[PDB]
Amino acid sequence: MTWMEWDREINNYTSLIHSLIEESQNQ
Amino acid sequence: MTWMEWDREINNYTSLIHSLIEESQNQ
Amino acid sequence: MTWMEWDREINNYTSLIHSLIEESQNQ
Amino acid sequence: QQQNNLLRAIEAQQHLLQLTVWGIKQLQARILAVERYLKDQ
Amino acid sequence: QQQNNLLRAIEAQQHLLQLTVWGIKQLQARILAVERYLKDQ
Amino acid sequence: QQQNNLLRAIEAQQHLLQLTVWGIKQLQARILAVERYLKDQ
Repeated sequence: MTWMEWDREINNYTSLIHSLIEESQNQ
Repeated sequence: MTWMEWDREINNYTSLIHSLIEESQNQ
Repeated sequence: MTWMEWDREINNYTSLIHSLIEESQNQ
Repeated sequence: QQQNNLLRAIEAQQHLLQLTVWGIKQLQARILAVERYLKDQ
Repeated sequence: QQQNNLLRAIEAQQHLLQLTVWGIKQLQARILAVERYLKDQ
Repeated sequence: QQQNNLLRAIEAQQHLLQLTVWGIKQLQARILAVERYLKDQ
Protein backbone atom coordinates (compact mmCIF):
# COMPACT_ATOMS: atom_id res chain seq x y z
CA MET A 1 0.00 0.00 0.00
CA THR A 2 1.19 3.51 -0.91
CA TRP A 3 -0.24 6.94 -0.02
CA MET A 4 -1.18 7.58 -3.64
CA GLU A 5 -3.15 4.32 -3.72
CA TRP A 6 -4.54 5.10 -0.25
CA ASP A 7 -5.97 8.37 -1.53
CA ARG A 8 -7.43 6.65 -4.62
CA GLU A 9 -9.21 3.92 -2.60
CA ILE A 10 -10.47 6.42 -0.03
CA ASN A 11 -12.04 8.42 -2.87
CA ASN A 12 -13.54 5.28 -4.47
CA TYR A 13 -15.23 4.11 -1.29
CA THR A 14 -16.40 7.62 -0.40
CA SER A 15 -18.11 8.17 -3.76
CA LEU A 16 -19.75 4.72 -3.55
CA ILE A 17 -21.10 5.49 -0.07
CA HIS A 18 -22.42 8.88 -1.23
CA SER A 19 -24.29 7.12 -4.07
CA LEU A 20 -25.72 4.50 -1.71
CA ILE A 21 -26.87 7.00 0.91
CA GLU A 22 -28.50 9.24 -1.73
CA GLU A 23 -30.15 6.24 -3.40
CA SER A 24 -31.66 5.52 0.03
CA GLN A 25 -32.72 9.13 0.63
CA ASN A 26 -35.22 8.06 -2.02
CA GLN A 27 -36.45 5.40 0.41
CA MET B 1 -10.09 23.76 8.41
CA THR B 2 -8.21 24.03 11.72
CA TRP B 3 -7.58 21.46 14.47
CA MET B 4 -9.78 23.38 16.89
CA GLU B 5 -12.65 23.30 14.39
CA TRP B 6 -11.82 19.66 13.59
CA ASP B 7 -12.28 18.73 17.25
CA ARG B 8 -15.56 20.69 17.45
CA GLU B 9 -17.08 19.00 14.37
CA ILE B 10 -15.90 15.56 15.48
CA ASN B 11 -17.70 16.10 18.80
CA ASN B 12 -20.86 17.39 17.06
CA TYR B 13 -21.16 14.39 14.76
CA THR B 14 -20.30 11.94 17.54
CA SER B 15 -23.02 13.25 19.87
CA LEU B 16 -25.57 13.20 17.02
CA ILE B 17 -24.71 9.58 16.21
CA HIS B 18 -24.98 8.60 19.89
CA SER B 19 -28.47 10.14 19.99
CA LEU B 20 -29.53 8.36 16.79
CA ILE B 21 -28.23 4.96 17.87
CA GLU B 22 -29.89 5.25 21.30
CA GLU B 23 -33.15 6.44 19.75
CA SER B 24 -33.02 3.23 17.69
CA GLN B 25 -32.17 1.03 20.68
CA ASN B 26 -35.81 1.85 21.38
CA GLN B 27 -36.68 0.15 18.08
CA MET C 1 -4.89 4.09 26.39
CA THR C 2 -1.73 2.67 24.77
CA TRP C 3 -0.95 1.81 21.14
CA MET C 4 -0.81 -1.89 21.95
CA GLU C 5 -4.29 -1.71 23.49
CA TRP C 6 -5.43 0.51 20.60
CA ASP C 7 -4.44 -2.19 18.11
CA ARG C 8 -6.18 -4.89 20.18
CA GLU C 9 -9.49 -2.98 20.41
CA ILE C 10 -9.37 -2.03 16.73
CA ASN C 11 -9.03 -5.73 15.87
CA ASN C 12 -11.85 -6.71 18.26
CA TYR C 13 -14.33 -4.25 16.82
CA THR C 14 -13.31 -5.03 13.24
CA SER C 15 -13.86 -8.79 13.64
CA LEU C 16 -17.24 -8.16 15.33
CA ILE C 17 -18.34 -5.92 12.46
CA HIS C 18 -17.21 -8.50 9.88
CA SER C 19 -19.33 -11.14 11.67
CA LEU C 20 -22.36 -8.83 11.81
CA ILE C 21 -22.16 -7.80 8.16
CA GLU C 22 -21.75 -11.42 7.00
CA GLU C 23 -24.60 -12.57 9.25
CA SER C 24 -26.71 -9.96 7.43
CA GLN C 25 -25.50 -10.98 3.97
CA ASN C 26 -27.73 -13.92 4.86
CA GLN C 27 -30.63 -11.45 5.10
CA GLN D 1 -38.11 4.78 12.45
CA GLN D 2 -35.23 2.40 13.15
CA GLN D 3 -34.28 2.65 9.48
CA ASN D 4 -34.20 6.44 9.23
CA ASN D 5 -32.09 6.64 12.36
CA LEU D 6 -29.62 4.19 10.78
CA LEU D 7 -29.44 6.16 7.54
CA ARG D 8 -28.89 9.39 9.49
CA ALA D 9 -26.19 7.64 11.58
CA ILE D 10 -24.29 6.50 8.47
CA GLU D 11 -24.59 10.00 6.96
CA ALA D 12 -23.02 11.53 10.10
CA GLN D 13 -20.43 8.75 10.30
CA GLN D 14 -19.38 9.48 6.73
CA HIS D 15 -18.78 13.09 7.80
CA LEU D 16 -16.66 11.81 10.71
CA LEU D 17 -14.67 9.56 8.37
CA GLN D 18 -14.07 12.51 6.03
CA LEU D 19 -12.69 14.55 8.96
CA THR D 20 -10.35 11.71 9.99
CA VAL D 21 -9.09 11.47 6.39
CA TRP D 22 -8.39 15.23 6.41
CA GLY D 23 -6.45 14.83 9.65
CA ILE D 24 -4.38 11.90 8.46
CA LYS D 25 -3.45 13.73 5.24
CA GLN D 26 -2.36 16.82 7.22
CA LEU D 27 -0.22 14.67 9.53
CA GLN D 28 1.34 12.75 6.65
CA ALA D 29 2.43 16.01 4.99
CA ARG D 30 3.83 17.34 8.26
CA ILE D 31 5.82 14.21 9.19
CA LEU D 32 7.14 14.00 5.61
CA ALA D 33 8.31 17.64 5.84
CA VAL D 34 10.08 16.87 9.14
CA GLU D 35 11.73 13.74 7.67
CA ARG D 36 12.99 15.74 4.68
CA TYR D 37 14.17 18.58 6.91
CA LEU D 38 16.25 16.17 8.98
CA LYS D 39 17.58 14.51 5.84
CA ASP D 40 18.50 17.89 4.36
CA GLN D 41 20.24 18.87 7.59
CA GLN E 1 -32.60 -9.57 12.02
CA GLN E 2 -30.91 -7.65 9.21
CA GLN E 3 -31.79 -4.43 11.05
CA ASN E 4 -30.36 -5.39 14.44
CA ASN E 5 -27.14 -6.52 12.80
CA LEU E 6 -26.88 -3.12 11.10
CA LEU E 7 -27.49 -1.23 14.32
CA ARG E 8 -24.88 -3.36 16.11
CA ALA E 9 -22.44 -2.76 13.21
CA ILE E 10 -22.84 1.03 13.44
CA GLU E 11 -22.42 0.88 17.24
CA ALA E 12 -19.11 -1.00 16.84
CA GLN E 13 -18.04 1.26 13.96
CA GLN E 14 -18.60 4.30 16.15
CA HIS E 15 -16.21 2.73 18.69
CA LEU E 16 -13.67 2.24 15.88
CA LEU E 17 -14.07 5.85 14.77
CA GLN E 18 -13.54 7.02 18.36
CA LEU E 19 -10.27 5.03 18.53
CA THR E 20 -9.04 6.54 15.24
CA VAL E 21 -9.83 10.03 16.58
CA TRP E 22 -7.80 9.26 19.73
CA GLY E 23 -4.90 8.13 17.55
CA ILE E 24 -4.96 11.16 15.28
CA LYS E 25 -5.02 13.52 18.28
CA GLN E 26 -2.02 11.73 19.85
CA LEU E 27 -0.08 11.97 16.58
CA GLN E 28 -0.94 15.63 16.07
CA ALA E 29 0.41 16.49 19.54
CA ARG E 30 3.58 14.47 18.92
CA ILE E 31 4.37 15.94 15.49
CA LEU E 32 3.65 19.44 16.83
CA ALA E 33 6.10 18.82 19.70
CA VAL E 34 8.77 17.67 17.21
CA GLU E 35 8.16 20.72 14.96
CA ARG E 36 8.53 23.06 17.95
CA TYR E 37 11.62 21.21 19.17
CA LEU E 38 13.30 21.66 15.80
CA LYS E 39 12.24 25.30 15.67
CA ASP E 40 13.59 25.89 19.18
CA GLN E 41 16.86 24.22 18.24
CA GLN F 1 -34.03 -1.49 -0.99
CA GLN F 2 -33.26 0.99 1.78
CA GLN F 3 -31.83 -1.90 3.80
CA ASN F 4 -29.49 -3.27 1.15
CA ASN F 5 -28.15 0.20 0.49
CA LEU F 6 -27.41 0.56 4.22
CA LEU F 7 -25.64 -2.79 4.40
CA ARG F 8 -23.57 -1.90 1.32
CA ALA F 9 -22.76 1.51 2.89
CA ILE F 10 -21.50 -0.08 6.12
CA GLU F 11 -19.44 -2.60 4.10
CA ALA F 12 -17.73 0.25 2.20
CA GLN F 13 -17.35 2.30 5.38
CA GLN F 14 -15.59 -0.60 7.04
CA HIS F 15 -13.12 -0.58 4.13
CA LEU F 16 -12.61 3.17 4.69
CA LEU F 17 -12.04 2.63 8.40
CA GLN F 18 -9.48 -0.09 7.62
CA LEU F 19 -7.59 2.35 5.35
CA THR F 20 -7.57 5.04 8.06
CA VAL F 21 -6.20 2.49 10.55
CA TRP F 22 -3.42 1.59 8.08
CA GLY F 23 -2.58 5.28 7.74
CA ILE F 24 -2.51 5.98 11.45
CA LYS F 25 -0.23 2.98 12.07
CA GLN F 26 2.18 4.16 9.34
CA LEU F 27 2.29 7.66 10.84
CA GLN F 28 2.79 6.38 14.38
CA ALA F 29 5.82 4.34 13.26
CA ARG F 30 7.25 7.31 11.36
CA ILE F 31 6.84 9.86 14.17
CA LEU F 32 8.27 7.35 16.66
CA ALA F 33 11.32 6.86 14.40
CA VAL F 34 11.81 10.66 14.21
CA GLU F 35 11.47 11.01 18.02
CA ARG F 36 14.07 8.28 18.56
CA TYR F 37 16.37 9.78 15.94
CA LEU F 38 16.30 13.14 17.70
CA LYS F 39 16.82 11.46 21.07
CA ASP F 40 19.76 9.48 19.70
CA GLN F 41 21.26 12.64 18.24
